[PDB]
Amino acid sequence: GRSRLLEDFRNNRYPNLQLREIAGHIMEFSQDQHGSRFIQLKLERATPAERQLVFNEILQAAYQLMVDVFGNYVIQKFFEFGSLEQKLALAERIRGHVLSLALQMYGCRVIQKALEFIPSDQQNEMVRELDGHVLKCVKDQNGNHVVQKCIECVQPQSLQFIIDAFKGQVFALSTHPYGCRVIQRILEHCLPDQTLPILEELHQHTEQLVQDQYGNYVIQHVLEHGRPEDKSKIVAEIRGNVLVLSQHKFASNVVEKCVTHASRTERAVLIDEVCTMNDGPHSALYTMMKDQYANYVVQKMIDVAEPGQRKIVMHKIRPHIATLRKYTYGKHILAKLEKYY
RNA sequence: UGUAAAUA
Repeated sequence: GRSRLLEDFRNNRYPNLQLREIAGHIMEFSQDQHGSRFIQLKLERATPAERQLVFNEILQAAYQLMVDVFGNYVIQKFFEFGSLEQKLALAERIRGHVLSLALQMYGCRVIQKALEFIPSDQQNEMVRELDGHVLKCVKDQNGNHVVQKCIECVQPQSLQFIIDAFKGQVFALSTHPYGCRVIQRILEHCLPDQTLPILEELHQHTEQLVQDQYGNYVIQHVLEHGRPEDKSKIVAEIRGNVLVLSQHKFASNVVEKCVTHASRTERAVLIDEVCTMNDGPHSALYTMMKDQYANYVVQKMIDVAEPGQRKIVMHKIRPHIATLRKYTYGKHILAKLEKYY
């Protein structure tokens, strides 16, 4: 199976092997773990000539290396460190196989690297090959990385077909493990005409989203990167429920982002909500203090409050200081207090 | 003291 040259090479019988010396053997070395490493080592610091010898032997069977556990790296190097004519020629090799490669464990790495390095003409061609399979890729463990890369590298206007697919399914997709990632990429890179319809569906399901294992990240993302108007719509869903949400494993992360990225007014009102609100005998603030998740919200409130309001929070915390020691998470608030005293 | 992505 292995040629004598590859066999002997593996037994380390060529300590000084040069790229030039494996002529006629590139495909086989490429498909071998050490040989492939060999080729990659030798490529970054190889003359364009030596690079072209290697290329002549991988072009025709390029696909075969794209979907091979060791061969895909050799192809990728050509997309990075290759030449503007070698990259184009490999794009040709991918043509008609974009879908199949984007779902492939190894090919999808080649599709990704190619999108970063090819011209927009070749990008827009790769993209269009996913026309009709947007959701299949978004949900696939390889494909969703390719769709993310498209959104990051390709002109937003050529991505309109992905948006079309997401319309009406934003809630479902935001609660999906890969879809929430793709949603986040769309908010970062897409045009208003595209992000707006998607933001409308997010606002419509904020309540459910903030408590969802994956949805909470999409809402956090908006708070961290969104327009003030989108932030405020979200902040308005949290107001009235600060105490409850801050005790939730997922939504508590969102409440924190609210506290952190809300406008001054919105922030003051959120912190005041639990300074003023009672939970039975004592403040909401106090119940939060003892909670495995809420204590983090309390601390974040202490962090970002305006100095005058920090005083208010301190005053509410002060009377419980001794009894805080008895509670597992209360203890952690004590730690935060040292800072401020 | 608390939550999410892929190859030797």
